[PDB]
Amino acid sequence: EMEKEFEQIDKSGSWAAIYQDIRHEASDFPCRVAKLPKNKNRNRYRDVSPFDHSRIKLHQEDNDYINASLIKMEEAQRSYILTQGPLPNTCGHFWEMVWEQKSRGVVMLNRVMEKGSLKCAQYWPQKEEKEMIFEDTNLKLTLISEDIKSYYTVRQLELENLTTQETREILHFHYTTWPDFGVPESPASFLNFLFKVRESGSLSPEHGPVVVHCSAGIGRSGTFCLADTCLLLMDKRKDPSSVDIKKVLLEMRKFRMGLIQTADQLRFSYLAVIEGAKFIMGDSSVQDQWKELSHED
Ligand SMILES: O=C(CCc1cccc(NS(=O)(=O)O)c1)NCc1cccc(NS(=O)(=O)O)c1
Ligand SMILES: [Cl-]
Ligand SMILES: [Cl-]
Ligand SMILES: [Cl-]
Ligand SMILES: [Cl-]
Ligand SMILES: [Mg+2]
Repeated sequence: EMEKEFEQIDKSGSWAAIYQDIRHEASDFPCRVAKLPKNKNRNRYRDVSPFDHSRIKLHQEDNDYINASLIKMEEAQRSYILTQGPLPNTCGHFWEMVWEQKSRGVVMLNRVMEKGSLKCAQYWPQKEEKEMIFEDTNLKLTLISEDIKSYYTVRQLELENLTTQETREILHFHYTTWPDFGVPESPASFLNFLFKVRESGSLSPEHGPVVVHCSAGIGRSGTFCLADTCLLLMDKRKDPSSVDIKKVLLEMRKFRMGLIQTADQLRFSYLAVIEGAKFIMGDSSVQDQWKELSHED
């Protein structure tokens, strides 16, 4: 049971060894397509590839490759698309994938610049009046509005398929203060944000899978999806004790490599799940408290 386990791990100081066990148990499947010569410039990181079996295929034509994985959580009945931050030559692909997969929401857990380097292209317009056209994929993207909070921004985007002129609203949930290889500032600030995504309807099974990305699409993104799926599983069962967190992370790792990149990101996942369980089990008021504690204003 997760809170008993948390305490024994903390008491014994053994997060490093627990996280290592995950690494040695994790699935290893091939990534032959990601490693083809023609795709080298579609990958941000040499050592971070989608498995072939779970990769998202673009419905082009010339080259169907994007560095993106469908994490299909069968028992939880929720799917997510995890991807790297788009590169200067893959921003059209990224929006093509959102359109073809019918996603309603994009969760971004990194900043464009982190520690002096460019970890993600500027793939969305910053000003209403300066829309983006992806000529390769025939898509147009316009900023509709934004709601800037102290550590995250929500944007309403309109994505238009220029071939059909159909338009869709995409909500962009941008967490701007989660350091790379780090953890959010508190369970509260993390959960206040996750529940904003949830409240938007972006995670509805009536939409395609939510797109989640950081820079590589594995550390911060795996921590976010792990916490959400564990909360979903105890919610479906109304039974916090039924959730095995490390088993859940190993199931997710069948779909994309490297999910959760440090032992402290694992520890933080336990914290966010233990805390979020209070809301799932019917203490509605904790949501207001997370909002206060997060200092979003
Ligand atoms: O090469 C890296 C860093 C990848 C990377 C590079 C840059 C940023 C981020 N962070 S993210 O944006 O939070 O994902 C992550 N890590 C080693 C690595 C890669 C792919 C898989 C594993 N497997 S693991 O079992 O050791 O976790 C380990
Ligand atoms: Cl940014
Ligand atoms: Cl910087
Ligand atoms: Cl970039
Ligand atoms: Cl950072
Ligand atoms: Mg203006």
